[PDB]
Amino acid sequence: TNLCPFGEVFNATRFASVYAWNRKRISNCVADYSVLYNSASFSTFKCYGVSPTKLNDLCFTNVYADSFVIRGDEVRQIAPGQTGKIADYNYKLPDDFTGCVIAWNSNNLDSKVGGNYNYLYRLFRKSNLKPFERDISTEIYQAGSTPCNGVEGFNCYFPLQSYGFQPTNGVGYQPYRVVVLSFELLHAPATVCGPK
Amino acid sequence: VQLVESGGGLMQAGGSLRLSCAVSGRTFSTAAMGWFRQAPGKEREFVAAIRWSGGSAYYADSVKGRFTISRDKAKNTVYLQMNSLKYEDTAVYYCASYQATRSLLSDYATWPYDYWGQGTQVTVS
Amino acid sequence: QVQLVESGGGLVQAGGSLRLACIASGRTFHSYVMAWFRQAPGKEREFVAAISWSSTPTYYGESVKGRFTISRDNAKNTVYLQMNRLKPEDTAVYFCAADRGESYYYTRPTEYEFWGQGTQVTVSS
Ligand SMILES: *[C@@H]1O[C@H](CO)[C@@H](O)[C@H](O)[C@H]1NC(C)=O
Repeated sequence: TNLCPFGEVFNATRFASVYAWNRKRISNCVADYSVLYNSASFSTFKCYGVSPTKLNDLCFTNVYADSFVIRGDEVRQIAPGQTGKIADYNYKLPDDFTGCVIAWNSNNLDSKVGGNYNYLYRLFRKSNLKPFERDISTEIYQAGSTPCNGVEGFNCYFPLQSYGFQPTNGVGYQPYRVVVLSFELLHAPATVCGPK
Repeated sequence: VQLVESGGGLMQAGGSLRLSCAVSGRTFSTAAMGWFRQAPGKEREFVAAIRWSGGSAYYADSVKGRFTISRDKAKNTVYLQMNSLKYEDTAVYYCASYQATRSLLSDYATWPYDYWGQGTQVTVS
Repeated sequence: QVQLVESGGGLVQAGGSLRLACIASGRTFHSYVMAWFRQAPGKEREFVAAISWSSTPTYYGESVKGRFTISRDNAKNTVYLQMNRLKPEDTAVYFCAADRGESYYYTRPTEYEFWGQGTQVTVSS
């Protein structure tokens, strides 16, 4: 049948900010993972609950492709059982995740001479995200006892901040494009199968 | 982005003046606009910053309680309401666009701006 | 903060056998892909073997396929490397590594978060 549109996810011209991470539902298609196997220059390509050697042999009810930009030092947070600013406040994988996480250095696309400030992350939140929770609110964060009433000041902060992607950045501060493939297996008919 | 200031001119000490700055081009809603000033023989001085979304303001100690920065999202305009003007306030007033979203509004007092206008002359007597 | 401790290293005659063991601290062992790397005198770390959560698949470096066997005992938090028909070129420090993920790029050291300090193997002619 027709191939899952991994092309539209991995090769998108524009990627989301991690706080406003993008989800594409994939279903009713053949997932030929050879487009990912034939790439040598991903910085990371790991699967959880399933061997990457089995992807072309398995069937799922749906696949979800989540995509966003973070910085180099944070790529390790896109894994089960991780904590930090991204896993806590921006994008949380469950501990029982079944799927794959791919990232690559995008410094040639996502940095610019005077700095690219287009990509944001959430710096502050009252509590940690649940797995696959998305928070796009811009409510002023109350860091103290005195309420803010939507006015910034002492202990009253805007919750989002720009990554500063300058081409002179160290690898830890360079931009990485991330795709997370979640493999959903419900008590329902499979609509995504590998070519076997 | 392109910035064009107007409203400048000659004012009595104690008086009231409103500067305008018309913004055209790709601004970020989470980011900020600022006013800075330069008197002759002196270095650039930060005056005020405002976050485009939310409208929270941050002021230099020298203008706090006297000047107010505001913006109209409809008209893509930032205002500086200059009340209780002093001799000291004489300078070229410049509008600035910051592309960077900073969590701490006070950051805009020192964070390099990306775009600035030609400016408008303000003289106090 | 999982610790890995390698053992079974030592001196062995060429043609001989050696069994390495690596024990992980904690009760997480079942959730880890386990791997062996080695660093031969004055060379970079080289991939030796890896084993998936369920014991399949197993992976081997070109140099050791047919001679080495990787296995795991989840009840003992232990991964084993059975080394047969040892050559002088197998002289190296053998490092245990673990990760929650199974990498498509299973030979890359950067795909494994957790590392032991290594066990010395010397094969004498
Ligand atoms: C993305 O485009 C490249 C061409 O630059 C192509 O080789 C690759 O297979 C595409 N990736 C996916 C996942 O379709």
